[PDB]
Amino acid sequence: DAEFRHDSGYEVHHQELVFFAEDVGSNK
Repeated sequence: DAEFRHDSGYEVHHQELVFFAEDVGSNK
């Protein structure tokens, strides 16, 4: 996401945290 599903159209908190988890590794 650029900026429309982060701070301009929420992020659901179902997918954003997934890629974020994958960013960390698997959110530890």
